[PDB]
Amino acid sequence: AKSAANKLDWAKVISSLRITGSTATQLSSFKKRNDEARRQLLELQSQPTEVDFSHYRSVLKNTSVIDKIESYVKQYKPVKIDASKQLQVIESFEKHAMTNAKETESLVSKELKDLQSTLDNIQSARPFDELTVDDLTKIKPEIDAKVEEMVKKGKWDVPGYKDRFGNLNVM
Amino acid sequence: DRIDSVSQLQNVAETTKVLFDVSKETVELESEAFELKQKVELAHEAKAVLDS
Amino acid sequence: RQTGKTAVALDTILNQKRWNNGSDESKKLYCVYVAVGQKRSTVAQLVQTLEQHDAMKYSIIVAATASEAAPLQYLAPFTAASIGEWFRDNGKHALIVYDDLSKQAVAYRQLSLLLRRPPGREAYPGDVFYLHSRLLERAAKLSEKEGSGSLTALPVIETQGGDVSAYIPTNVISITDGQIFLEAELFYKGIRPAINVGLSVSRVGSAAQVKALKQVAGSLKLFLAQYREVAAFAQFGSDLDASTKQTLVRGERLTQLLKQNQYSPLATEEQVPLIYAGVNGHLDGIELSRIGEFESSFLSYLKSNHNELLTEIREKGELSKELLASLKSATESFVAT
Amino acid sequence: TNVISITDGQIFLEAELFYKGIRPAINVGLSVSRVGSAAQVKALKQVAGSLKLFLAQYREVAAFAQFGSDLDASTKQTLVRGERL
Amino acid sequence: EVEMRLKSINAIEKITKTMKIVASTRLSKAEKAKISAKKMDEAEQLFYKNAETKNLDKELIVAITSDKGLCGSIHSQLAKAVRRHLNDQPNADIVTIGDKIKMQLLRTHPNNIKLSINGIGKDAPTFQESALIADKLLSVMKAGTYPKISIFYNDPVSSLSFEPSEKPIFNAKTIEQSPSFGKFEIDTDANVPRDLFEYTLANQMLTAMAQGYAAEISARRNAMDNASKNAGDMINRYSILYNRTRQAVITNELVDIITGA
Ligand SMILES: Nc1ncnc2c1ncn2[C@@H]1O[C@H](COP(=O)(O)OP(=O)(O)O)[C@@H](O)[C@H]1O
Ligand SMILES: [Mg+2]
Repeated sequence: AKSAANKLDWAKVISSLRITGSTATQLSSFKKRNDEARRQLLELQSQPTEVDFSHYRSVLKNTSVIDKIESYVKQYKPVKIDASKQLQVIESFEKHAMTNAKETESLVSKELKDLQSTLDNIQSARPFDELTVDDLTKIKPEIDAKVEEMVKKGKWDVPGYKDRFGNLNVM
Repeated sequence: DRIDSVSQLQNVAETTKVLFDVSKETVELESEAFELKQKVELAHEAKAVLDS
Repeated sequence: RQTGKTAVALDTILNQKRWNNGSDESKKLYCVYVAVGQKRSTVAQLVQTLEQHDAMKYSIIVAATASEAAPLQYLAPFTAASIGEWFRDNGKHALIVYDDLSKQAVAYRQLSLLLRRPPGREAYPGDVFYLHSRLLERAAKLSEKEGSGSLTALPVIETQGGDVSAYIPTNVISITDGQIFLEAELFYKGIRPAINVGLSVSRVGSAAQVKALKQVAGSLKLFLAQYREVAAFAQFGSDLDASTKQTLVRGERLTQLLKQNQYSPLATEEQVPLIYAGVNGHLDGIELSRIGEFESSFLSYLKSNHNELLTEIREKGELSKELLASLKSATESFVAT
Repeated sequence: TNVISITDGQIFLEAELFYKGIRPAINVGLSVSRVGSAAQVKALKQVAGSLKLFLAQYREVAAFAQFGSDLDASTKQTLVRGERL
Repeated sequence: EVEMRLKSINAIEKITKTMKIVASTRLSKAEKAKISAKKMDEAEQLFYKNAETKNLDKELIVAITSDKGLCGSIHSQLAKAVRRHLNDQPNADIVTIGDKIKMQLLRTHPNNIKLSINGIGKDAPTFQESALIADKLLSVMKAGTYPKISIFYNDPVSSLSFEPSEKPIFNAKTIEQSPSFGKFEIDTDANVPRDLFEYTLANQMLTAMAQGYAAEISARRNAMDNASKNAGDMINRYSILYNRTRQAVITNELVDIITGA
């Protein structure tokens, strides 16, 4: 189970395109990494809870303590009840996670469809040489408002008029 | 450019969800690691008094 | 002295635990230490460190400290050799480290001075070369007829001022199958292994190896020596050299790669990817100062999310076309980090 | 080595300053008096304290002889004081 | 080590000392020439700051160096300076004067370079050769087309430290018009824009090459002084080693006489 999780986590880390500029998810990444390191250390360094009296008791002759330690470990194995209660704030965080994640998936999907339609009707039709000004006026009326505002203010040479076009100042 | 910048949050959302839940559960299940670690320490102490 | 000879010996002894802790007697290496001319406090600390890592179960510490007389020092390595042949003649494999044979040689000097044997050369009796010969040539790999036993030897000599041209050096470098140079300047520089690649030779180049490391770096020592020569040549005159030389960059990155901390035995599986990245020119854009962090990051990468090819190399003891391709995949996936 | 061990400090002499022109070729760096301070006339003892640091600094910064013109003003002053002394 | 000691004492120490000495003798003459030309250079620069002729808004790179073979660090410094300038703009016709700078330009940007001149750093600068080089550069390369011309030449502060000082070159376009060209009376029929452009192209380049020669030989003196110091300390340590070895011969003869006899 850990193998697939590590695969997906590392793939996400190396495939970050709009998932940069982070401050805490990498912190959780190192938290998980050191948690797994502690797991591995505990498995490789598993000391023997019960006393190995089969081969160790014969070593001691005047023990006077092996029974005491045996009883102490016998009464210590149930240290306490495991928490296993990651279902009060983690669950709420996750619920919000999938909810607004589906919301974002829907919005990015419809944005992609809108952009595709924009490209399609930009490049497939609408020639510009035969385009009429009335079509531009009916498509968008803010140009009319711009004309009102620079006529009333009386500035007919607002910067950015013919720099990219032809002035053709013959005289 | 807008298209190929936007077109990333389609197959990565599920990966984000699964990584988030897996990382959070692994972080918050450290109680098992703590219990195993304290049991290991006490077993090591018992073995230590044994060789002492 | 104090360059890491005893250090590398004890690291080898500790690393042999991973193979002598199993059941296959054909791979177990029952070590035997020869702490001749070693103070009793030092050998006590050494045995303490051995049993701290559970290495005393397979290591014999037959030795003669500085407290006892010279004949004890003279004979202790020979009796260690006897134990080594007993392990070897029984089909088992034993590693013997003749730690600092110099005190053995000078103990023989002390015997011969008042035993009425005239010294041969440089106040040394002539028979020092012969005694080194009989003692170290007993160390050998037996054939299948004799039981296929091995008696791997790790002789150690304490030279003065790095003078490998002195008498006792000359004899022992001519008595052995290659050497491992540990100059004091490299130890003082910061390289804890402090091993000079240029002069440290052996007779098992790309042989008697795992196979995974032998294919990656079967001739890397010559390349590193040429890197050192060109780097000396590079400082001699300003030409198409220094960072503009791919050979120089690869050599410096590999030399910085070859480092180790004491009491840290590293298995063979977590050694191929680093050398492969070094040899294959994958460390051009990693910088010398960052190679130390790159080693740990790359090892963690393998041991966390690329254990497939690592365990395949460990179990196979060789990197095949599939394993070479997987290691290449890992190395140029992790080169960006 | 036996002689320096028995003697309570030595005053090294070298023929190389003897040849360059410093015939009283007494070098402070290797010369030392372990009881010289306790058995020195007080005036020189109090004034020679500044001499030691000056000539030691001059001798350590003496490696770059024809370089102190643009190396550092402090190094140039140290060289000047050292050769004057 | 007898042959090594001999080649250290009489083959890399004393002749390097006398070659540093001849470098200093050349340094005196080149300093005299450098100050002589820097007189008119100071005149021209003060006139240009009096009459601002800055050029606004096709580039030229001129690599000016002597024939010395990388005397320590001056040639490497000039190479790194021209490398940085090429990184700023790699679309200029680089003209290289010398040999070491020529091969440095060849190994850095072989495509950009289109003219090389040899046999220049033979001795102290001469005005005729510099003026002829300027004429050739303005003819075959037509420096007037490029609004900006860059000349690379090192400058020693007093003796040791050097910098890659660059002086802007004013073309006829920025002389016929300038923010303060009206201060100085000019004759339109005399074609003084182009005349002053060629005059500054000649004077600035000539004094730049003279100063580059002076800095090159100063760095040569510094590098040979460093080599002399290396020879001196190598000779000191190897003479200590020689004394140790020759005394070890005495120890060996002592031991074999008291053992054999
Ligand atoms: N990472 C390291 N690798 C090797 N030696 C180390 C390291 N860190 C510290 N040391 C020191 O280097 C010393 C090695 O000395 P050693 O080689 O045993 O002397 P000798 O060569 O006389 O046997 C040790 O005493 C140890 O304290
Ligand atoms: Mg030791």
